[PDB]
Amino acid sequence: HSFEEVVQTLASLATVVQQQTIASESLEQRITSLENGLKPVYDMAKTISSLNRVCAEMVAKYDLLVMTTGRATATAAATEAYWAEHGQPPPGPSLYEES
Amino acid sequence: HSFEEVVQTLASLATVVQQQTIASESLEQRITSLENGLKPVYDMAKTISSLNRVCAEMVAKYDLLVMTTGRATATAAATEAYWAEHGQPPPGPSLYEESAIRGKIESRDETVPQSVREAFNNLDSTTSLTEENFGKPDISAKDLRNIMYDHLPGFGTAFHQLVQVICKLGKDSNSLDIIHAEFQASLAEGDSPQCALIQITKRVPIFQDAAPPVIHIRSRGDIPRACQKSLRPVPPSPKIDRGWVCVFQLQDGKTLGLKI
Amino acid sequence: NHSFEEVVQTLASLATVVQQQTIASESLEQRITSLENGLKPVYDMAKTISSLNRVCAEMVAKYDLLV
Amino acid sequence: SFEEVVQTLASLATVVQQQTIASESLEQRITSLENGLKPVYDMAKTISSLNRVCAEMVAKYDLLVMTT
Amino acid sequence: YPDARLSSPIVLDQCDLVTRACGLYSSYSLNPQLRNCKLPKHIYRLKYDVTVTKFLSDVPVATLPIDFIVPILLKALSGNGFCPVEPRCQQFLDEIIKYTMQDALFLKYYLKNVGAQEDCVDDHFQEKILSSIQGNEFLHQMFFWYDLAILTRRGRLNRGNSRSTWFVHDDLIDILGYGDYVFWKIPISLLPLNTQGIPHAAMDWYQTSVFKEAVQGHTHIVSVSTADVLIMCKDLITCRFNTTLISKIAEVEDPVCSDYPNFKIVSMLYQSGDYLLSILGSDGYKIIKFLEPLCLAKIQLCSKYTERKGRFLTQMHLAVNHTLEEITEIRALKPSQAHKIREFHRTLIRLEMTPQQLCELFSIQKHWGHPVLHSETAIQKVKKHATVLKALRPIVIFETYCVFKYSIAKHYFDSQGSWYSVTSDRNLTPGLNSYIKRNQFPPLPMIKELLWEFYHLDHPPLFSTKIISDLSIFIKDRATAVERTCWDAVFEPNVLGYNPPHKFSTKRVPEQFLEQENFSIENVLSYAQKLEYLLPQYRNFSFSLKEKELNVGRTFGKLPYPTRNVQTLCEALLADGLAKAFPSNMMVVTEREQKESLLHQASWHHTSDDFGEHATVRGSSFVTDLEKYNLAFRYEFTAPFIEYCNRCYGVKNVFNWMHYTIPQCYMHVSDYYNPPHNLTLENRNNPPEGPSSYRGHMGGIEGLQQKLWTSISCAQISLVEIKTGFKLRSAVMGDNQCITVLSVFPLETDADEQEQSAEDNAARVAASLAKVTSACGIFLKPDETFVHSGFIYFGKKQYLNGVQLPQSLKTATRMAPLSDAIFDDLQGTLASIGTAFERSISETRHIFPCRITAAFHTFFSVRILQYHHLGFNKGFDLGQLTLGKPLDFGTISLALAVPQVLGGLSFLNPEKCFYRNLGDPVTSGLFQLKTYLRMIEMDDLFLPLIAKNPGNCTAIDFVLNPSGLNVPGSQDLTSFLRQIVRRTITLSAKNKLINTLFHASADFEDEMVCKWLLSSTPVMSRFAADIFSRTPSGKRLQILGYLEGTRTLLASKIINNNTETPVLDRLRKITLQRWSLWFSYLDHCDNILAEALTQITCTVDLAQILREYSWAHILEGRPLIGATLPCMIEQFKVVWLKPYEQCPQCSNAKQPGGKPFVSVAVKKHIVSAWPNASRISWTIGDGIPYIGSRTEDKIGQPAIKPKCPSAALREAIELASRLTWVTQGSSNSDLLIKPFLEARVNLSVQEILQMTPSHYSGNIVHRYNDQYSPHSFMANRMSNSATRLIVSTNTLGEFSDSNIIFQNVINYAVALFDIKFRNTEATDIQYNRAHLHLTKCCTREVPAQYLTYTSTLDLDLTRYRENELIYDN
Ligand SMILES: [Zn+2]
Repeated sequence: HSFEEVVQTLASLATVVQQQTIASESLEQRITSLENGLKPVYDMAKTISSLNRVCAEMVAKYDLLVMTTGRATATAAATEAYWAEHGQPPPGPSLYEES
Repeated sequence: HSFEEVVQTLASLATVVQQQTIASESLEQRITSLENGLKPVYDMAKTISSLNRVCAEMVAKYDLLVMTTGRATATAAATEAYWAEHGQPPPGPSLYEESAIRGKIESRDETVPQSVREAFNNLDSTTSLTEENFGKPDISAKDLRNIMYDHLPGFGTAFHQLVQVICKLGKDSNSLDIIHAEFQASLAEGDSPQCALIQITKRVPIFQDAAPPVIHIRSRGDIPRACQKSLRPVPPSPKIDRGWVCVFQLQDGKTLGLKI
Repeated sequence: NHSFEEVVQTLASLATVVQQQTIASESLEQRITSLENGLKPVYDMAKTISSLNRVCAEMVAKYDLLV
Repeated sequence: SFEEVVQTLASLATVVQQQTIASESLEQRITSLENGLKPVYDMAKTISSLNRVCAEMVAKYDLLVMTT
Repeated sequence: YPDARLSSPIVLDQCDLVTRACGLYSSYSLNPQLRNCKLPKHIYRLKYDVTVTKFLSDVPVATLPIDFIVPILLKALSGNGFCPVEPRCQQFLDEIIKYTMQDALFLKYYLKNVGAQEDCVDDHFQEKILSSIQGNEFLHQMFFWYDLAILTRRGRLNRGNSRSTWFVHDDLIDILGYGDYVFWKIPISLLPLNTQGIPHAAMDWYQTSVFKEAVQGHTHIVSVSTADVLIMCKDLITCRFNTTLISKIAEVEDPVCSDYPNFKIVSMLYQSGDYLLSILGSDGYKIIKFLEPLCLAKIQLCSKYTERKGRFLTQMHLAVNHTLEEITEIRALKPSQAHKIREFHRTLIRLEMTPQQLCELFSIQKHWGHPVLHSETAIQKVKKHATVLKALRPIVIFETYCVFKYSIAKHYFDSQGSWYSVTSDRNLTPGLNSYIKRNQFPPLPMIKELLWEFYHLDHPPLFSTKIISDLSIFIKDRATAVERTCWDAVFEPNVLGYNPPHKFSTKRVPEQFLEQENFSIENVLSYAQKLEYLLPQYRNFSFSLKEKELNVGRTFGKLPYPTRNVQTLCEALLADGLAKAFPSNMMVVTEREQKESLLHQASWHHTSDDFGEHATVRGSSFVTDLEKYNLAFRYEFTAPFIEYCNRCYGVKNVFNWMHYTIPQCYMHVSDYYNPPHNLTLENRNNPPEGPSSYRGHMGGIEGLQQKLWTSISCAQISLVEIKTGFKLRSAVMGDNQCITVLSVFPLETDADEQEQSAEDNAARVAASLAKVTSACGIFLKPDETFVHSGFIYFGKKQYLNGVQLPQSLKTATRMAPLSDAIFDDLQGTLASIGTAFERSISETRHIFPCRITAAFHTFFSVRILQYHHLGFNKGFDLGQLTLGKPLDFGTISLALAVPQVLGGLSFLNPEKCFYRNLGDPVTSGLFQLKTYLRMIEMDDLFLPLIAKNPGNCTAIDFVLNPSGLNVPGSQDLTSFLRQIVRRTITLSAKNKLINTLFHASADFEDEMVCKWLLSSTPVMSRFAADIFSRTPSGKRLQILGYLEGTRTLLASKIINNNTETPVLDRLRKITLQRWSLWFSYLDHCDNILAEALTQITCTVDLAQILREYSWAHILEGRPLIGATLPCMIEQFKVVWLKPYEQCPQCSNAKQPGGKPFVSVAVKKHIVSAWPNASRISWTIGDGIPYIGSRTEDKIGQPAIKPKCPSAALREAIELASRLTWVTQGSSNSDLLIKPFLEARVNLSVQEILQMTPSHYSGNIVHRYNDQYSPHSFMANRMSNSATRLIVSTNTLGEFSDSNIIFQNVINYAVALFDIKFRNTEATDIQYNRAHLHLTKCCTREVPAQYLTYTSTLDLDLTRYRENELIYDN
């Protein structure tokens, strides 16, 4: 029965060694996940505040804006709409303002 | 022999089990380090809502701005260059800021187009509006004179001279609004225009103890016919509020006045 | 005497292995619970960031054919 | 003696098998963290794009309005 | 066929040619081409006219404008000379006065019989009225001008013969009329003289030295005008006579004080205005235009004075002074003239009148005439501020768009469920997604930070390109614009200088709609969606000058036919789909409104039903002008709104047709006699622009897209309400918008500073609104926008602190013998006069002046039509060719007393003095005729006066006229026109869709369906009429009727191509037959009915017997129900109790069952009174004007709520509901719905039965009586006394179901109480309460009966598988 006991002990040692290798690999994977996960967090967290601030200042400066009309919006919109479907330019003669 | 081998195998198994325990402790330490380090990610979740609000609002505003502005817009340099060709605002809408164009209006050095100037002036003329002075009329000397004239029957009457004197004194003292308000109130009360003018003379503090003006004439032809019956000798100390309305100086030195 | 000592040592080794297995199972359950807690908010934040990103991209693309 | 040895060996084998099964299950559960971590990577790569597009919008804003 | 009234703008451009053919000089036109253009074929032969040559053989070559001479002719012309008209209009004057005096009769007798009368009785009433009528200033001038109008119409009719020339010589003036033109010869001494020695009229065209050698030794001068100034002068004289007579008569009723201004002040105003016009020319209307604002300002000062209440009058005075100063500096007035010219506004300012008198004086505005319009200044006015560069603020536009979307969403949420399933990302609306999750709409107070999120909402196409149910909108007898290919063909080809290469074939709508081979709504959607309005041949947009107005010049646009169809389609879609989220008509008077409801609605900071009580609400208001917005709209502001309107429907490029094609057009005024300047054949395709043309029209056009602009204005007002925390109400009517601000006060603030705070709040709201509107590109006028506290004027009604002000000269002064009523039909003229009298008596508080005027004009119209008819030859007599003997006064007097329902010509029913909607037009007419015959000792004619002879009427007019009689004298000319239109359609119907609707067997199918609809037991005509309109027969009938004037009948080439016989001969024959029908008597009556109607002594029985005998062929033996109703005048009797008195009727022990009655009591609370409380019409009370006696029980809820339905779906649902409800005693109903339903929808029976509500009511007759409200009754009295009375009807007990219209009882009681005490002191009234006791002679118990049907249609309506208002897939 000595041979059977030796074989069983060797098999048990091999199984526990395999379990040790599996645990070490899992630990290495966890360490790698820890290292990779939080590396970009600081940069994006820092940029969040800057992007919020620039959006806020753009909103604030939107109010102090004045627009002057011109005699080309209607013809341009009509030309774009006529090009959107059956994309041939509108028939002649030319419209009011062409540019 | 067999017992020694069994003891050695048991010792080896115990050592490997201890190594397994050490590895498990290391794995648990790594897991708890990950859990501890993941906390800031959880904590920074609340900052996204304000960012979303602001970004969505800005996107909506500028999307509407580009929707309402045609494909032909021309950049700022394009408008500045095209302003060098007469006034001629460029075709297609253009964008400014209120402060920039306002400061550019006075600086008459780059020939801002006229039409832009009148458009901006018309737009900005409505800023200075409040609950007061919204529809408040303006009053001058001539307008008040005509308004008072239209209420007095007849022509050439001394009441016209009184109206002229009141208008001149109000123009000098800058008190026309008070006079007009009091006149309107007296008329709305139910008094005649003559009574209203008498109340204006009596009530307004400026007219209290004032020397009547002197008008130089040469004979009876200058004064209207309706005033012929209201000539009296000038007292040593005439009073404008006592009924005396004006004093006429004759070419030979005679002084006469009119009383109501 | 030797047989009793060997039996006691084997029983102690089995008990230690059982305790280690229980500790590993507890750690696994804790990790699963932490993952369950953390799965949702990051997903929602990613969805929001993607939505705002595409909306801003299309708005800037609309602005692009103006200059 | 022999029966006790056989019983102890059988118990050790069963405990070893249970430990291996538990370790395999734990490793299988651990190997699922990539799916959880992937959205974090996506957020990291999209935040830069959002910042870039916002900067482009801000830069394009100055090209239209003349300002001071 | 010339018309008798003004219907065109006054333009004198063509006269420049006429004076060129006679060797004269006159510079009317500003176009130099007319100076040197070839004369037409006509108006050139005047060289060979002997009469014209003799007329102008002693006058200077130089002439004078007609602008300065109209006031001279209005005074220097009177009837004393010789006129070619043989029967003079003044010859039959005594009979007119006799007929008028016969109405201080029975009218008064009717009032006394009813029980109204008047406490103060004066013997001197006939002679005073006679002297007032005889002693009128404008009496003979009116007759003379009517003679002139008759002569000029007769001359204008021919305009191609030798009979077109007429001559009149009256003392100082000579008039020569020739073919649309009039020459006036007047003395020179009458003209005012300029300080340089020349007339004021001659300084516009001639220099001082030039107009001194042309006159030399001459004493008379000649002016030339068209035959339209004469009609204007005739209308002016008629209006002046009417108002003077009304004002004079009003003094007889109430000597102490009347509601009309005066008859002497108005004369001075007329003289001052005439002098001002004669001095200043046509440029002097800028001062006449100030009569209305000055009157409004004077009315504003008739209440408690406030420091800013007098700003209106001051600003108006400043404006009129500046205008008078500006237009007189160039003119060289004498020092004496410069003093007299300032008498119009000087008189207007110094007026001391009650608010009622000023409100009445407000109406006299167009009594001086209208200016002369030019095609140059009219377009210069619109060009100057329609191409103006603007500055805009994007933030205000964004906020307005967000409020627009919010309002649409709120309206959708409020009705038919909740929300609309937003198909948008929830992360882009952080704060609105929670509300959708909880399915609750956000409250108003907290909508300030989530406004921008509304930009991100998305939804399906809520509305549908459907739900049009009227083809009359696509054929409306209007005119369109010619195509771009032939745009200069509308100009006369002699002033142009060349013959246009292209000539159009048609210009009217009705003859173009019938030729539209490919019609249908989807065709129009396809045409608009493909941008087909941008084609080179669809860009004309001509202009047209506006009608009678005092402005310098106003115009409306005309588009080619397909673009007009697109515009009409868009208006129809926006009318009911959109524009319902923004209610325009919101007339509210805060004074006569309940405190609790007002406080609940006025709580801005939420807690509508939870806020603390005891908080009075005081409201202020201000008025803005919405018309001026039209030209101030730009694409950069309206683009998002138009795009959202497109997206809410299934359309793509439909709602932005206008802004895409208007700038591409060439703007010009399409007037015949002046083309645009410098137009030759070479520059025809690319014409140049000048003083009357331009290219880049960037703004809007009035009338086009009005609904969208109103919605945008409402959105702006809502934005203002959101910005500042006040409660705002908006109302829009015509060119006016009224904004009301509600303040809410915490009490303990008396009434002195409360009104000041309310006015300040209104002022700050106005300032904020002005800022917002200016930021949007539209500028308000701070010097023309005014703030009021209790005086609100709007559209048709004006109130002063809750007291209504009379306005009756608007309609009473428009009465005239002559009106355009299709071939001068007498019935149309009499009906117009009657309805004008009814509308006038609806306002004010006097009764006799308006009726006296109507009685005066009726006989005059009868005589004019009898002797001078334009449709017949000259010298004809309609009263001799019919009777065979001369027609006397008695015949007219007897014929004018029979009501039109029974076949007479009486339209002035005295019962209209109490209420305007009669329960039965037959019983009331019988009662009126019986009373009139009872007044005179000639009562033995009632029987041989109403029997008459039934006519041959088919079963198609009984459905059209349910409550009517089958007599040939009570019919109008509608059937004639309908038959003519049907024949015209049959001859030419290449529309390819009308042809399917109008097939060969249309008429016979209509006859069968109408026969089946009246084949029940008992027969009910009202139900048949109500159900007939939803069938294709109703669609055909509504398409058939589009003829409205007697100019399309004769001048239309499509109608007159039928050959056969001319329409004029048929018109003459039918006119002669109709005239023979009246005035004949004892010739169209039978004897069987007369003997069958003996000893009835009951009006209801008489009416029922008359209805039964008539329509005998239609109803063989089946009874008729639900048409006969009693006359309430004959139903109740008054006792007029006094405080310490008992009713004798109620004091007779009430033995058998009791004495039912209605009680009326007078309140004592006054609330407000302006100017005093002497008259009840000047005061108000607690309020209420009743609520309702539980109305009725409503049952039925649809099993499934449909989505946005189609046009035919609702009609099918109502068909199913009515057919199910009317018949319930049989199971055959399912067999009756199917034939009707199969022609409207693709759905089958038993699938719509769950859609229709389970309606179930009682009697069914009462439901069709008042519950369905075929015509809501209202009343003909001002809503002032009704607020100071308590009406109790519960004392009726068992309610005499009942045969009583309870709505009319309140009106009868209130009107009787008002008429009884209208000229007496309030404290001198000796009567406390009134009892209205019913008589047991005209009250019956109506049983509950249902309708039964034996047969079924058995018609194949499946053939209607086409588009339009018929079956849809
Ligand atoms: Zn009684």
